[PDB]
Amino acid sequence: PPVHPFVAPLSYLLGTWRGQGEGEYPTIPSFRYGEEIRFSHSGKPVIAYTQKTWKLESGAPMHAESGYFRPRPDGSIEVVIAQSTGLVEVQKGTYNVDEQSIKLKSDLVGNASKVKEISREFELVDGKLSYVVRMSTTTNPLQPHLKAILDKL
Amino acid sequence: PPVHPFVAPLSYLLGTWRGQGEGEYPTIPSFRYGEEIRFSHSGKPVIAYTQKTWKLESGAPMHAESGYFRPRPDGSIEVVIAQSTGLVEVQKGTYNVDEQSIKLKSDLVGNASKVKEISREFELVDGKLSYVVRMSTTTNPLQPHLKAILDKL
Repeated sequence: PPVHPFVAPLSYLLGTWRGQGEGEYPTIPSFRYGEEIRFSHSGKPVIAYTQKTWKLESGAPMHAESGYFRPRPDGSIEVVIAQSTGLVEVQKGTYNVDEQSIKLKSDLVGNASKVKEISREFELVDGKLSYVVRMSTTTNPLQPHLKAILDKL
Repeated sequence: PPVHPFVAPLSYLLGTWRGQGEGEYPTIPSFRYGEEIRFSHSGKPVIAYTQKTWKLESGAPMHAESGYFRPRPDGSIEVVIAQSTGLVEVQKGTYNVDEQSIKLKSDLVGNASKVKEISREFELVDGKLSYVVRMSTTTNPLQPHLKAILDKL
């Protein structure tokens, strides 16, 4: 169907993507991961999101997640995503067309053992999709947990 | 990869499925919908769920949702799903192998305008997958909203 005028300033996300990431947190040593992401649409004011990660050398599947991005023409946007590990998060924030970036803060991270908030910021950088995921836990303050840069396939 | 021993009693869900549904609630007149569902796996103690609906005669896309089912060998199970409309729900309950059924009650339905709880019960009936979705709103009590029966493709 045709791309909806609500999803148009984010038309740059629609495609398939594959890049590399790194994970770290006070409770767990730094590691590296492979990642794939897909943004697609079916003609509504929502975008589908799908993503999985895997061990680099071996290709061994690790996790996976999928959800929905809901940007509107005043600048605001909400993103819901449920995870393979058993979590769900509601994310709200902004998208900026001139910078091709998105900034999200959580309202909710449910069914999590000790996770409080999640930060998700994304940006297009020379045709590449980067993001950071910062997070708080019961006693560790919000800080970077994941970093990845993806290339459109 | 091989089917994980945690997901094995639900091996009957793995496949593609297409059936018909009906929607109804005090605030909206009864309607009928087309629906497709996919359960698949990548070798962990989680199952991926994907589903979309559409207008029957016309094929016009309507909604879509995706999440994860987490059944364990004591009988319990949790299901997280995020929706195209902007909701997320954490569902917990049981699976029974002899009846090929699953019964889920919500712990949480976030980012919803006036939805309180959701009931999701599924069962295999002569090779068909049926379900009901019952729901409460601020002032209407939990009652059936959706009913569908699907055939494996």
